[PDB]
Formats: sequence, structure tokens, C-alpha cells
Amino acid sequence: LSTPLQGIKVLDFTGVQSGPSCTQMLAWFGADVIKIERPGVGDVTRHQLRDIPDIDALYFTMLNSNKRSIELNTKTAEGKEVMEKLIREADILVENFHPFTWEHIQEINPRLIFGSIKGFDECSPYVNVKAYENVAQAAGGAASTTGFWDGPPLVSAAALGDSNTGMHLLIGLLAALLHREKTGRGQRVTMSMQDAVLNLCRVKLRDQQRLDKLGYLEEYPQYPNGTFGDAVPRGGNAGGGGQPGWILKCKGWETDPNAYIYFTIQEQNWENTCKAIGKPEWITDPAYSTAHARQPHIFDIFAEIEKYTVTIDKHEAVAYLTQFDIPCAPVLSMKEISLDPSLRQSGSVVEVEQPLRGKYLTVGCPMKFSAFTPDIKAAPLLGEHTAAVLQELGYSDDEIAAMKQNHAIE
Amino acid sequence: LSTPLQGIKVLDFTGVQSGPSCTQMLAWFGADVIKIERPGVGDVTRHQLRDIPDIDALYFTMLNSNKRSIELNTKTAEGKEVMEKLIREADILVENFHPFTWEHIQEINPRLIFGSIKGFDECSPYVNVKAYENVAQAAGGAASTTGFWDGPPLVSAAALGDSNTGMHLLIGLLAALLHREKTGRGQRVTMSMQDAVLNLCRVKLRDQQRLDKLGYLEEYPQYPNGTFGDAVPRGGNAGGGGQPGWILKCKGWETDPNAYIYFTIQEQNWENTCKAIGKPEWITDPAYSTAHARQPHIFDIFAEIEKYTVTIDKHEAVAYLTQFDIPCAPVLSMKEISLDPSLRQSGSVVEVEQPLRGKYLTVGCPMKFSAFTPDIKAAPLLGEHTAAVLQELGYSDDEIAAMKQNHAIE
Repeated sequence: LSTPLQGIKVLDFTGVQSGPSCTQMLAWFGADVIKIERPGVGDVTRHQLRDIPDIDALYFTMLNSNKRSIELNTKTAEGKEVMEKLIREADILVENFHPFTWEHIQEINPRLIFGSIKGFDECSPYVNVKAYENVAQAAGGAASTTGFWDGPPLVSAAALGDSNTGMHLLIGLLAALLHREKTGRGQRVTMSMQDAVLNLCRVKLRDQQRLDKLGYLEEYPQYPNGTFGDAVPRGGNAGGGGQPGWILKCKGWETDPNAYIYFTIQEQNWENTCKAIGKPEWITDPAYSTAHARQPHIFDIFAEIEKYTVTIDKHEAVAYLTQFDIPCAPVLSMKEISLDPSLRQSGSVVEVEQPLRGKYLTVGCPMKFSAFTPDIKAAPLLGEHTAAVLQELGYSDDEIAAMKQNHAIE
Repeated sequence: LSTPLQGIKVLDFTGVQSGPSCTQMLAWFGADVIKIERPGVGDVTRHQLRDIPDIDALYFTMLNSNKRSIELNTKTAEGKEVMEKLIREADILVENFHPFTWEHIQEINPRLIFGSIKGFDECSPYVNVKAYENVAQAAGGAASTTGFWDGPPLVSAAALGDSNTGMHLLIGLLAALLHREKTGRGQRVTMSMQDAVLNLCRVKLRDQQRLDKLGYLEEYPQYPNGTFGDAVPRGGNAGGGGQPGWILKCKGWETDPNAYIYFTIQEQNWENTCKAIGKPEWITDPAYSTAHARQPHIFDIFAEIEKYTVTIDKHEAVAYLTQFDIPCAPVLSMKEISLDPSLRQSGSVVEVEQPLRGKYLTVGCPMKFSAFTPDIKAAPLLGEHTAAVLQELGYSDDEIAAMKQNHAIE
């Protein structure tokens, strides 16, 4: 009967993934999101990585559910007029362009919130450098600290520079809406891809300061028989926090790249872990009884657990080990996730009917609310809503026809 | 003169990283965040990974800036009474416990928003399984798709299961505050670590569907001379989207694990890339002139670029290549980030004075606002605000003294 963003109007210039992920969520929260697209071309994701000739790619449909699409040429007298009318009516304008002024917009509409995503902050030496996903992962600390100590920096499959940056801009936009309830004014909100990556790497900045102070990191694989340099090193599949763990092979790993589990050695669970793996002697042995004592031979311990896990299927391994309250889970493949019934039931993976394509899967709205449920719908066809939007703005049918004709002739 | 969450009152039961990251942001947006801690012990991060004996760890100070701390024993008659008074006054209650009912809370305070983080959704077969960071990375798709095709699943340094889950809960809480402006009611908001990871891996679900349809992924390293299985494979340092790229060695890589850059081959920038690397012949050569043509020998191309990058310092490499509008950046180490002047100027890395410790660095508020600037402050000492909070609740000095005495005796 009501949604959080009921009545909110968004002008959405975003493309690719960072900005569209943000505005897709705005739409799912009830906002009217109008994608303003280049006539005859549209968002680049419509044409990238297509699996079916001549129809919008999955890259597009999974990021643009529930949006409206207009085609608009701002470089004409009528396009500029349409743009001004849209700005007067809008609550939020969002853009994520590579490197109508804000001053003018404020004068047109002092209630408007302007959201902008860039690769880097305004004062960065890299302010004018184009960033894609992995460029941000490199600049933000993640590639440096992900991977193995004897291998290269490694990018993460997770969209640390793209969807993550979108989620951070979304936080800012919702805060700005809340602030507007108090001030009656909009404002500018900016978010950089580098900063989004850094925020998720906060704990690696913790580790850099520990390393600066002490010269070693007790819980890292390099302690005590390896070497530390001046910067936090890659730790392979180490825990990353106060509880050690590792990725362990399960039955079938020679041919199945996802036949593995993650296993945590939780400090407060040590006795239960010992019972699980048939090592009751390790409950009181001073070399094993505390985390500090375990650390210098922690890989011998993981090797002992792996002697068991390699003999059974990962799902069996987790079923057995969790009886002992061990934090662990299988490494789920994208195929397993795409078919998991619980993720359908939770609305985490959602089937959507798309015009011209038929069914596709998307990731749904991740957080759950007791007072409303988003209804996830198809993505817009290019320019599907141009006429409807112009009508809502007060243009007559003859005026709309004239605009379309002028465009066709130009 | 005003902040977005001015006057909002938060009761914060969270510990470790997911929940505290969320409520730290609430505090930075102006909310009063009261951490409710176990007497004599407090949040586990106070004592984990310490670098200085007997004072709060950096793990704690970098996640609990600007909060208040009370020590409260809910298992006594007076503790339950304090708890009820706090709930009556609060806007938001947040918890992230491992696996006062909601029904009762709604009756006490129909305006209260209750936020909860768990490892898994309520209908998951894993609902009762403990999750740490990397357990969620395994269950959410990220470990499966991160790393190399001939190596194990790999965890990301970025806190995909922890701070990322916090940011998603934060989105939900701000949406619920906006919804409350319309309904006059609070609600429950829930977020799972598995779902947070999956949301950042949306593009790998795109790829799984493409793979299901076609049997290959044209832009992955395995095309065309490798093999595809049933699930999206690890792609090493591949682009992840519509623009190919790779991590390339720079001068010093034999001894410096961060002597590398990320380099993107941007489709619309191919001629400029050719000019950059001294290969004008590749502008019109049909084997190189289009992305489709480049893909089968893309690693020969990266090898040619690396013949240049290996000869100069990464920062020199980026200075040269960006003149040609190539999207690229150095792999910045945590040491470089910790000292970068631009990140201080932008408020992305922030120096804070902590009682008993002195100066530490934290990651600041990532998004920037034109209408307010957060002031990032010290973390609370354990129980620092117990008396102040009890006074605000209307307890007399004699009552507070009696509560402290009763506790000391018990």
C-alpha cells in the first residue's frame, strides 16, 4: 500500500554498472526512474555481451529492471526545453560519466539532489583518468592484498568498483533525502570508485598500521617463518580477521574447480573442532590449546582437516562439520546459486519475464523489509516511454509527433 | 548546522565488523549511537589483533568512531528495566548476533526500526550456520569465481561478507526511515552476508546464464583454446565486463609485490592504445582492428604491452599511458594508500586522536556531501557513557550508584 520512495522522481543518465545498480534499487524502493538515453543507441550494456542477436543483453536487463526509458537529444532547442522541464519536476538526478551546470540546476530546482559517480575524488591526481572495475580495484588497495604471496595482485570477481560504488552512492542519496526533510533543500552527493574499494578494504588499513608498528602480522601466513615487507602482503585464503581459516579441497577437486569448502578455526570452538576431526589429544596439548600456540603450525592443522574433507563431497563435509558448530560453507558455483531453491524462496535470485527474450534470472533486492516487498519487473526497451514522459510533461500529441519528425529528418 | 540523522537514536548491539560498520556510518550522519556492551568484556574487536597491550585494538577503533558505550547486564531486574526504557526512546535497534521479542518491541514502540544481520536468509538450509567473512564469500559465489583457472577458489581482501553486508543493512535502515515518514511506523529490516556477496556478484550470474545458453564465454581467458565446464570459471585478472584488461608487471616486480598496473584495452580507445605502445600497424590489421578479432590472441597483446611496462616504475607507466586516454592505474599498496596526500585531502583516509593510544588512521566517510561534512572522532572506552545514558533516562545519582554497587557485589 506504500513504498519507501513513493512519489520520488529520478532522472537517470547512468550507464554500465555503478550508476545503474544504484538507480535500479531506487526503482525497487518505489521511485519513478527515467533513464535518459542517447537516441538510436542507448546504454552500452544493451549491446555488450549479447547472448541473443539484436535484443538487449543480460548485462542490461539485470541492471535496469523497473526503469522507464526515453530517448532524448539535448543538443536541439526542443531537447534542451524537455531537459529543463524534467529538471524542474525531479527529486534526484544521477550520472556516472567518464571524466545545465549544478549552479543553474539549483536555481531551477533547489530541492533537487544531484548524485555523481567518478573513478576518483575531485582532488585526486587521477581525477581525469578513466576507470573500469579493475582499475578501481588496483587503485583502492584490493588487488594489492588479494591473491597469493608468490603470485600477482589479483582482482576480485565481486564488483568492488562498480556495484559496490553504486550501493555507496545509494546510501548518500537516501541520506540526502532524509536531510532534505530538515533543510527543504537538495544538495550534491559524490562517490568515487577508488573510495568504494578502499571502504571495503578498511581492515587492510588496520593491518598496515599494525605492520608499521610491529614489523609483523601474527595471523598472516608469513608469520613466523616467512618475511614481511613494508606493505600488507597477500595472504592467500587466510581468514582476514580474528579467526583463522582456509579453503580446503573436497572430493572431486581434481576435475571440479568448486569442489572445496571454506573452514574457520573459531577460537571459542576449538574443542568442538578437535572432536569433529578425531583429535581429542589436541584439546589439552599446549602446542594446540590456544590460538597463539596454533599459529606457527596452522597449516599442518589445515592439512589434517583436509585429509578428511578430500574424502567426501563438499555438501556432506558441511553437513558433518556444522554439527560441531564449525563456521564453514561449500564454495558454491554460479550454477549452484542459479538453481538453489532457497535463493528463489528468499527473493535473492528472481525470475523475470523480458519482452522479446522470455525468462531471465537476476539478483533481487538484497535486504528484506517487513513492511513492503519489491515487485521486480522487466527492463525497458530503448525509448519505450518517450511519448508517455513527454505527455506527462504537458506536451500535446501534435507537439510529440513534431519532435519525432524533426528528429527523423535531422 | 544540521545533519541527515540529527535527533535519531540508535541502540546498537553489534560486534565485529558487519554491524559496527553500519552503525559507524549512522553516527557519522548525525545519529546518537549507543553501543550496548557486555560488562567487563565489550565488543570482541576491543581485544582482537591488539598492537599495544591492554588498550582497545585498531580493529575496534576503526569501526566504532563517534559512538557512545554503555555496559549493561540485561539478566537483572534493573538491566531489563533500563533496556525497556531505552527501547521506548529509540528509533533504531541493530544486532548481528550468531544464530524482548520483536512482537513486544512493536507494542512498546511502534516507531522503532529493527535491523538484523545474519549469515544466511531465514529460509536457508544454512540458517543456523555461523558465518565469518570468508564463509560468506564461499557461499555467495565470490570465491568460486575469483582467482585463477588452475588454482583454488580465492577469497577477496575486500570485506564482501562483513563491511559490504553492513553497507547493505545501512541502505535498508535509511529506506525504512524514509518509509516511516509515510506510514508513521517502524518495521524489521534483515540482511544476510550470503546475499551481500551475491549482490556484488550479479555480473557472474549474467555470465552463468550466457554460459548456459551458449556453452562458452567469448571474453574469458578459456575462449577459444581452453575448455568451459557447467559453471562460470575463474578468469585470473580478466576485465569482468565488456572491456578486457589484465594486471601487468612493472619495473621491480621480482622483489616488490605491488610493482604492477591494471591496464584496460578499451574498445573505443584502440587506436590510441596502438599509438601508446608503438604498434600503428595494429590500427588497420584485421587481426587487431576489432575486439572480436583481438580476443583469440589477447594475451599476445598483453605480453607486448608488458614488454614496455616491465621497464619503468608503475607510476611512470601510468603517467605515460594515461596521455593516450588508457584506463589504467597502479596497484597501490596499503602503505602507499596510508600516506597518500590526496586521500587525506579528500577525507578518505582520516587521522583521529584516540585516548590512551594517540593518533590512528581510519577510512573516512566515503561519499561526499555538499551540505554537510562529518566530523570523525575517537572510539568510546568500554562503559565510558554508562552514567550519562542512565542520567538521560531519568535515573538519579543515588539510583546509578546503587546499580553500580549491585553489579560490583553480584
